[PDB]
Amino acid sequence: DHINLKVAGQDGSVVQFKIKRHTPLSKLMKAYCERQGLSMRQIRFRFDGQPINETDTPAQLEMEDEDTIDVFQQQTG
Amino acid sequence: NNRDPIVISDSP
Repeated sequence: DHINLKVAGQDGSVVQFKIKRHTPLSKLMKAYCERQGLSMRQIRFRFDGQPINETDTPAQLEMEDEDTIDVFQQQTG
Repeated sequence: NNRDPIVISDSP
């Protein structure tokens, strides 16, 4: 089966992320990163306030269906 | 409403 995660950008973009529960969240981060055409070191993914690691997974973070993910941008200074 | 669709590839 597939899980649908709600990733929203600060611009108000909602992406229909069709991913599984065992698929690494790292791939998810890169996907949106490439989608908008930005660098992975430029954006920060937060799940329920907690930052998502490259070793994290939906099944690990106990992410349920229709779970929301916030994407912040790295401060320049 | 702005919607962007992303499909993920999962390795078996």
